[PDB]
Amino acid sequence: SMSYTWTGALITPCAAEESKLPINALSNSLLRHHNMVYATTSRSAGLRQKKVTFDRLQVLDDHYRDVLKEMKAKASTVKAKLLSVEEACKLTPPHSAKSKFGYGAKDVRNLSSKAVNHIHSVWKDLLEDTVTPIDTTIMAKNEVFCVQPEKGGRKPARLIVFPDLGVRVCEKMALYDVVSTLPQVVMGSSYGFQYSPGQRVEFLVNTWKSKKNPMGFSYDTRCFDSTVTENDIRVEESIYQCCDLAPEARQAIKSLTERLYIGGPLTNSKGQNCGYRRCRASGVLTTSCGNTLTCYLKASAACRAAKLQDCTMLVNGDDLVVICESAGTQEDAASLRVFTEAMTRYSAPPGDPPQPEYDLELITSCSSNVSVAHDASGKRVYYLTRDPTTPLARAAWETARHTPVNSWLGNIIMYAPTLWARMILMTHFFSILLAQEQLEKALDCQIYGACYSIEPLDLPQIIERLHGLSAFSLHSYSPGEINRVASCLRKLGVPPLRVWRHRARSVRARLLSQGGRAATCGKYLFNWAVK
Ligand SMILES: O=C1c2cccc3c(NCCO)ccc(c23)C(=O)N1c1cccc(Br)c1
Ligand SMILES: [Mn+2]
Ligand SMILES: [Mn+2]
Repeated sequence: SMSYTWTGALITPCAAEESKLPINALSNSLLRHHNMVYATTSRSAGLRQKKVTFDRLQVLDDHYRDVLKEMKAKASTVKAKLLSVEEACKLTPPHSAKSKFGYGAKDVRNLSSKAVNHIHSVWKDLLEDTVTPIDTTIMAKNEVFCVQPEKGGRKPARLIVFPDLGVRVCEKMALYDVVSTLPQVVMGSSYGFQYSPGQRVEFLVNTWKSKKNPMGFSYDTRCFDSTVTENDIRVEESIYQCCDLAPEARQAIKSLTERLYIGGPLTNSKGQNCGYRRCRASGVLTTSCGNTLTCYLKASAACRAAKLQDCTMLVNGDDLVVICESAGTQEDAASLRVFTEAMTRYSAPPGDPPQPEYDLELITSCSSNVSVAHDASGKRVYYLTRDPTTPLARAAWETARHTPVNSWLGNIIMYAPTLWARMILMTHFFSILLAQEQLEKALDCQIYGACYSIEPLDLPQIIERLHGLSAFSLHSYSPGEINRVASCLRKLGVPPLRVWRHRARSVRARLLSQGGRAATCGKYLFNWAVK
């Protein structure tokens, strides 16, 4: 069960890769320790390969089997349909990698005969050949981070593995309707992707408050995708086949798991053979649903193994939160050790071992945590934050560069209630949109796995719908939260919060004087700045 087998061949780039922040005049006003902000490249690909390559041992027991039976019973109440070639094309992402067979994502979306003809041929092949492993390409991702001191520092580039565009569209034809419906039915309230930030918070908080003495922990699996075995991917297929599906859907799902999901060969961007995969591919339709199902399965079983009492789970990828009743500090510590023992048997050991927590604010998963502030009436309001280091580092990058993804705008939307998105991100970018003549100009923005064309002036209305009117009135943030933000600004050389407020006082006035919907932005987004 070796997760990967490699050959000499290198994981290679497809174009120029920048690894370092530039020196913009605008960038330095946000952030002045510019040697801390980097970007992964193929140069580090080999370090990542080393980490993600190991033999997997997996030993199942009745806890696993009992949970899996309960899951299949739930799956058996799901019905799902085939998408037609046309529906799958229309649901294809705008900016996904072009096909080797002469068409790209925009051709797919506009139902180009070239795309449609090819996808029909790929479908027929999936139905008629259930064995030939399907080609994939492997690439090192280009993501922006901030360096860490106390940790090792510089992370290697993540690896992505994906089949051709044509195959990706067939995946949607066979499984889009499954992957969109099945998870919620099987996992119910534990299925994290159903929640907006406020609803996730509402779930964790009501869950937390229902225990007499609450204890929670997060868990995150070391190299999760590599820990996923052929057993795991076959179990997944067996859950999908519990569904009520069309005959042709069944055939394509079985075929896709034999030819693609289970494993297959890996090829370079130059066309060379890099090796063989026997674990989860990170770039298939089924990655998110599969990781979530498999993490839930193993974690549910592992909670029974550790005898955790009145457990409640929340799962996104391999990102897991558990909230249960405390048995006491030494009891909880021992239980956690037994929880990760079971998980490790099931093949999924943790990056860092979990730690029991008695303060909900201190539980981090999906890079996020719950925290408290007060609304205009002084009432306690709970909301989702995260450490602002990465959002700021990518904000500094996107100030100095094009970027067809606007992570700053995604962060303002998702984290609109936070101290840091309000004082720093909203101020910095409205200042730049004010100086350039560009308040009316729509921007591309990737959030919750989709690409939106966002008018900056729509932000008041977006934030209100997503978070509610309170997002414009929060005050009296937690000492821990305030602390973390201030210490992150010092670490990165971004100006302290008192500077951001002055700049925002001026940003607010300039928006107000500009009159219409610009002034609406000034009122709502920056009401915090003016007494
Ligand atoms: O406006 C400030 C502010 C201005 C200047 C300095 C500080 C501040 N001092 C930084 C010490 O590290 C801490 C918190 C806030 C703050 C702080 O929480 N706020 C604030 C109050 C209400 C809403 C919002 Br958004 C921010
Ligand atoms: Mn992980
Ligand atoms: Mn994770």
